[PDB]
Amino acid sequence: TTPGPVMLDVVGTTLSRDDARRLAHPNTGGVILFARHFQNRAQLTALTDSIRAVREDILIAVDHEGGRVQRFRTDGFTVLPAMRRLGELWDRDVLLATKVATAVGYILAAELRACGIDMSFTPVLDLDYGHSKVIGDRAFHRDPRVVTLLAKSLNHGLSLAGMANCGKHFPGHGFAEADSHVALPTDDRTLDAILEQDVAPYDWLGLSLAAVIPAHVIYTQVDKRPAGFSRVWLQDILRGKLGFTGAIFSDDLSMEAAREGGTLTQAADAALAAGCDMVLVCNQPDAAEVVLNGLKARASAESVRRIKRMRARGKALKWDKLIAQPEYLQAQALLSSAL
Ligand SMILES: *[C@H]1[C@H](O)[C@H](CO)[C@@H](O)[C@H](O)[C@H]1NC(=O)C(F)(F)F
Repeated sequence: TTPGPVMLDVVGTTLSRDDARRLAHPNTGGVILFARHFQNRAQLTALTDSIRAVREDILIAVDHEGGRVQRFRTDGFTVLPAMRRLGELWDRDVLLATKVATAVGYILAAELRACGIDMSFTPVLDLDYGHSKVIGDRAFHRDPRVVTLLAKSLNHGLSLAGMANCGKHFPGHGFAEADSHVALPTDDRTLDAILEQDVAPYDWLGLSLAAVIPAHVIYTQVDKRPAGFSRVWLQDILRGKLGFTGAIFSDDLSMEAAREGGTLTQAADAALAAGCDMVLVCNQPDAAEVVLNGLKARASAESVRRIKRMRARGKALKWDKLIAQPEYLQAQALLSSAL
């Protein structure tokens, strides 16, 4: 069986019969985990094992950015700094910042893989204009060059553990004022202005960028549709001008900014038609199940290639081996001293 276009979540800390039904649906391709799915490492590993036992080709992801966005913070998961902290270190010591960024990525990826997780939805590539509270300290730096090189260093650390990455929120959530969870933000700058700064990290990263999540933001001078529903942003700019061939995941369609003029299913259809390879439906699995069964048919072969390439690569150390690894311990000691 092959991955479908829908990433959803499960109801609890252990899999239910309803979960298993959804996980077996052809249009399911991923599971995203949140804090409520975590009690301890043993429980989490059993949960991810049981998910893959139902759907071997499934992709399991989580929001592990660090700082204010890190679902698992206890039972041995290292509480990671906010990415803004690495930009502040950069302003004191550029090279040391790149070294610490890689150490963060390696800790981040290695701990998640020890619990059977494929990937984290990181790094944030939004620029730290100071305008966006929802991003806030989740952004690395104000300078797109600095964001690029810090994010690349982080992604290198993730790769060291075989983990991919996913930049967000394309083409940039840093300039708009509002929070797309609860409102519909807007960005009234020109296309060229947006491309010169906010999009430059996506272009400069090249092959070091594995995937993208678009923002639920309306860039009124470029397209009236939010970026995640915009063929202009996802195909004309990201796939065309930038030549990007990695996976595109929609930001959560349950968010207020994603409610356009109809149902969740129609929003999913629109995101996929616009250029998303996967759509996320979070915090309402029964509503996700309606999307699974109502999704309009579409060409998916090119999408499936990209989705499978987001699976973690190679073997992963289990916790009992990782806790003793010199490289893991070196990275832990660097984080404690440099910050
Ligand atoms: C939308 C979704 O919540 C996904 C998956 O949970 C996040 O990775 C993503 O960061 C998020 N969007 C935002 O936080 C923001 F900034 F766009 F509002």
